[PDB]
Amino acid sequence: ASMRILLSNDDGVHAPGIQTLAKALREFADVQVVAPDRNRSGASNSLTLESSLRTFTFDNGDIAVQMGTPTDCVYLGVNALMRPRPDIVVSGINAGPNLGDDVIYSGTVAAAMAGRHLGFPALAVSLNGYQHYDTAAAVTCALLRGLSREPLRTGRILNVNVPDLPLAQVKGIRVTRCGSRHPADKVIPQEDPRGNTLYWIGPPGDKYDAGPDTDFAAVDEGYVSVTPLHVDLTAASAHDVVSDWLDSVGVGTQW
Amino acid sequence: ASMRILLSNDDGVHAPGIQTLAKALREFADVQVVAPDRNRSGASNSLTLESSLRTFTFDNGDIAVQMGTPTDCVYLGVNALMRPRPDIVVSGINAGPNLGDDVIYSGTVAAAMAGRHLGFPALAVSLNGYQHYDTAAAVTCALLRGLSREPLRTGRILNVNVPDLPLAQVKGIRVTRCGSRHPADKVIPQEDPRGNTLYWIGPPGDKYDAGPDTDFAAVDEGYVSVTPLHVDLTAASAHDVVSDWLDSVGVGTQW
Ligand SMILES: [Mg+2]
Ligand SMILES: [Mg+2]
Repeated sequence: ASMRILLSNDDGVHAPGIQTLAKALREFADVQVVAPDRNRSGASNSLTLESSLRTFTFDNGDIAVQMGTPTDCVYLGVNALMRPRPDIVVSGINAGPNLGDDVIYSGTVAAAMAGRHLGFPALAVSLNGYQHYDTAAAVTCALLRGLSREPLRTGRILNVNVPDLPLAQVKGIRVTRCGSRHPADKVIPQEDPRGNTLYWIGPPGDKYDAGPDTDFAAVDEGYVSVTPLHVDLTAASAHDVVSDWLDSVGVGTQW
Repeated sequence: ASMRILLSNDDGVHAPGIQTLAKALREFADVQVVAPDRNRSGASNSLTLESSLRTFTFDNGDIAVQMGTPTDCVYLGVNALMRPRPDIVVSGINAGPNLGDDVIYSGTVAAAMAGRHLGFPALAVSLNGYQHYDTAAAVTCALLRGLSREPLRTGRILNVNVPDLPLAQVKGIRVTRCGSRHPADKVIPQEDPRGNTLYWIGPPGDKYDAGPDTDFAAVDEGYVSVTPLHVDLTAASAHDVVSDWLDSVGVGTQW
C-alpha cells in the first residue's frame, strides 16, 4: 500500500525541479520517472502519432523518451513501461508558473491530464520561479499524504501552483479557478545572417481576469493555488445562444 | 466589408482539405493561408518558444511555417504576417473527425483556438473521412455567410464536424457538447532492425459518453455537429468537493 508514482514533467529526466521532487517522493513512495529525455515547455498536449518512440534509460533508472512529449511519456509510462501500473501521475516541479489560460499550452499540465483516469487524481506542480523547489516538494508531499488519508471524490486532475517562497512564508492553500489574459499580440523579429526575417513568439498578454478566486490572485498573495481541471472544452454557457443564432441566420434549417 | 480569412489547418499548406476549402472561400472572401509547411496531427496546442520560426512562401502565395505548429501558424498569421489583420480564423478542412475528448489533442482545433480573440468566432472544420470535402466546404461557407448576416454574441470558437456524406444526405445541424471516451490503453510495440523495442501510441478508447446531444451522436446520425469551445480548463463542479477534501485531510490548514 506504498504509492506507485509515475513522475514526469515538461523539462526532462535531469531539470532540477523533477530531480528535487524525485528525491522527496522516494522517501515514502516508489517512483519511476517516465519523462522526456531532454525542454518541451512548448509541447502542450502534443503527442507522437506518425512515429514510434524510443526510450533510453540512464544509470539511475530515469525511464526517458527520445523526442518524447510529456503526454507521450505518461502514455507510455502508464500503458507499457510501468509494471505494476502507477497509482498516480505527478508532473513537476516545473520551473515557472502554469496559470490562467496558459494551462492549455502547458506540457506539465498535459502530463497530468494524461494520468487522469488512474485511481488517484493526477497532480501538476509548478513553482512560480526557480528558487524554492523544496517548498513545492513539501506541498506536493502534503497533498499526496492527503490522498492516501482520504480519497478525492470529484476532480481528476489538480493543477498546483506554488509561490516561490520559503515554506514558512506560504500563507496557505486556495481552491481556485483559472484566470485569463488579454490576447498575446507581440512577435519579435530577428534577422538571420543572410538577412531573412525570423519570428519569435512574444510574451503572454497582460492579465485580464485575476480576481481573488483566481489562480493568479492566490499565487500573487503567497498561497498555494489548487485548480481542479478537466479536459472537456465544451463552452456549455454558449449552447442556447449558438442554437438561436443558427435558427436566426437560417443555417441548418430551410425556414 | 469582404471577409479577410486566415486559413490554417493541421495538415499544411498543400492537404487536399485545406486546398479544397481555400478554393471555396476565395469565391467570396480574401483568404491567406497562414499554415504549416508540411502532417502535424500530433500537435495539439503546441507552439514554438525556444526557437524563432522561418516561413517560406509558395508560388501561389501559400504563407507557410517551417516546422510550424498550427498554433504557431495562426499566431504569426494574426500578429505579423497578415495585413490588415484577419477578421476570422478558419482551420480545416481536416481529413478526419475532431470529436469528444480528442479535441484537446487536435491541431485543427488549436489553430482555431488561437484565433479566438478576433472579431468573429473562429471555426475549426473537420470531415468525418476523406471523401466529401465539398460537403464540408459548403457547410463552412454557410456558417461564414451566417456570421456576416448576424454576429454571434456568445461563443468564441465553433468546433464543426461534418459527416462524410454528399450534401444532400446531411440531415441538418445540431449544437452539441463534446462526448468522451474510455481511457486509451494500447501500445503497439515494434522492434527496430537491431532488435530494440519501439512503441507506437495505440488507437483511442471506446466511446463512453456518446448520448444524443453529443458531437459523436450528431455526426453518427448524419448531422453537422457544432460545439462551442473555450480554453478554460477549470472543472467548476469540483470546487466545493476539493475544498472540503483539503479541510478534511488537513492540507493547507493547521486544524
Ligand atoms: Mg516547463
Ligand atoms: Mg489532421
